[PDB]
Amino acid sequence: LSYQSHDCSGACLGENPLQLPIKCHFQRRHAKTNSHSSALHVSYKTPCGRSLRNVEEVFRYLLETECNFLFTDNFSFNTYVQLARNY
Amino acid sequence: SKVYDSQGLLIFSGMDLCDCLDEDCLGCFYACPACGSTKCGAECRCDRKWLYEQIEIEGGEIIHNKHA
Ligand SMILES: [Zn+2]
Ligand SMILES: [Zn+2]
Ligand SMILES: [Zn+2]
Repeated sequence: LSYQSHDCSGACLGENPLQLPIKCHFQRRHAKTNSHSSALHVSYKTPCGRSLRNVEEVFRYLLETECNFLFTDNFSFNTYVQLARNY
Repeated sequence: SKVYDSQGLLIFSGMDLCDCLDEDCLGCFYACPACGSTKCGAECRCDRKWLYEQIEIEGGEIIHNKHA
């Protein structure tokens, strides 16, 4: 999901509600630090390649893309939630 | 010790790299709340003491840091 520099708009854009963004071509990404004791950070990548850090930025992205069909609980930033397994 | 300088450039090479680990990325994040950069992930790169070794796509590929 390569990114080309742009301002997001509408053109950028199920048994398990956690899988709905993945069906809409988002990715859920788990970043592993190189700290001796490793930390994980979850991010989402959008269909247009934007990276989202948190639910506030998900909200911003859904506002910019005029998306009425994804909601706060379609997303999780919890490093121990597996979308396939924790529903 | 620091991995990045006060501007979020790598100390080792001086390069300005996106935390998505695509070395060629322009910066795919919204402006970082701490420094404004579109290359900072969950934590600002400026003076940061770590980098991401890899990114795992859920259901997908592992992406490795090309520089480490
Ligand atoms: Zn977009
Ligand atoms: Zn990027
Ligand atoms: Zn920053």
